Amino acid sequence: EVLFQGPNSKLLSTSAKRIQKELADITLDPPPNSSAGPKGDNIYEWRSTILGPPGSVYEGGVFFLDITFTPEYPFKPPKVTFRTRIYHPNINSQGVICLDILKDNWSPALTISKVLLSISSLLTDPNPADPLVGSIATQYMTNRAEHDRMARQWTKRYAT
Amino acid sequence: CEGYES
Repeated sequence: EVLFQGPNSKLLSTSAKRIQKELADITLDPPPNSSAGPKGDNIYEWRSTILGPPGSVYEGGVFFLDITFTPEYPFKPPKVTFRTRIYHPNINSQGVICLDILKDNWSPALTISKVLLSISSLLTDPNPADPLVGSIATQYMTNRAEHDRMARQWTKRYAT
Repeated sequence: CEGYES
């Protein structure tokens, strides 16, 4: 009935303070082609829209992301996942992303705007050295033209 | 990364 709609931590102070500061900055100064904010009452659960970067095979696509913070933020990275289906060697069928700053390169200096810029950069420059879909990372290296035809077809079919 | 798929 009465539900706190968030995490039972002992210290929500550091996380919530930093999250409201990030919310305000990203509404003032959103990254190019990107948007992000809380879904509802829980400032630890955001939603993001990303347009496929111009010049990329994802161009004209509209991609939605789920962003979940924990009470350890900014010392632990947020969890970020595509909801839109996407054809990309570093993003798996459930939208899990293989990006350095979302695991071992995370730094308290990084903000959620930066995560979105990097995600945009990862869309225009896949990282086949750390693949999350083997056939797609393989096709990206051996048959690039077929990889682009598929990423374009998937953008048109799933991201509109 | 966790979540690898062929």
